[PDB]
Amino acid sequence: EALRQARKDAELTASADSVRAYLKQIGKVALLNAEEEVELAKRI
Amino acid sequence: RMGHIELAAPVTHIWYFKGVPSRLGYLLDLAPKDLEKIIYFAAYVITSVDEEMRHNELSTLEAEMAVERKAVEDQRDGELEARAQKLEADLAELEAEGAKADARRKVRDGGEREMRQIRDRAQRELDRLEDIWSTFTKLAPKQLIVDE
Amino acid sequence: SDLNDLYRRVINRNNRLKRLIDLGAPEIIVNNEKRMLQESVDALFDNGR
Amino acid sequence: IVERFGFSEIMRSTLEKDNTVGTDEALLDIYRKLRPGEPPTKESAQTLL
Repeated sequence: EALRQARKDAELTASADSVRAYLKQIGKVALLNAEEEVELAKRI
Repeated sequence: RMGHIELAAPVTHIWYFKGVPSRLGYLLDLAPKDLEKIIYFAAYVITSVDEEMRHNELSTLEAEMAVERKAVEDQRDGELEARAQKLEADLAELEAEGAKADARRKVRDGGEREMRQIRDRAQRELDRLEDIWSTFTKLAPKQLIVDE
Repeated sequence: SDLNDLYRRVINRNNRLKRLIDLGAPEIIVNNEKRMLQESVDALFDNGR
Repeated sequence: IVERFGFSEIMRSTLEKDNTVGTDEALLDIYRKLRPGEPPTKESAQTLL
């Protein structure tokens, strides 16, 4: 509950440091596995 | 003799942004934090809004949002009915077989807590739709949007 | 001259932005490149501000 | 806390006006203040300090 509000408040922060901001934005998307890779490549 | 680099994308002169008072902010009436967020790609900003089409479609998209709210409420009540069925199964199991006096209430409270979480998810959906509708209804130029 | 370094950084990041836009890149990478270019021009005009 | 830092009125005043109830509440607040921008947890709240 309070932890949830804390996490949300955190997500709305700049962190100034541009490396820090990019390192934050790259973690949004999860990784994949082999079958996901092959289906994705087939789509491409 | 001087040269010049043709920037692939525009940039803002730092002297008119960071130098307090932020002259860009005073001109545009954007708070220095908001200007720093927009300029350094930390928050979007609205630059144009068709007030006419906003006004006229404030009923059609209202109808669409009513349809979507009805659909989310229908899945909500279906989840509640599934809870009711599972709770009937749980109470049948508890009071039909020989179990502890509290174990039956333990599982029943567990199920009602699962439904409390389901209703919390329903509130999450209600927020996700209604906050967005409210954001549109007051959408005007020079408004900052965090949480992309 | 200590200014050829800042100009070199600006030109590198501008050319890289041009190439990233030309190839077609996800908005994450191109926006990061744009932020870097803005920072490079800022550093060129005033370091440490 | 009142057993050790109890003799002074300043300490009792701090405990009363602190409003933080619980060890985990204090750890959560401390983590939220020390390293903001990352998702608060329990592991990175304790091992942090």
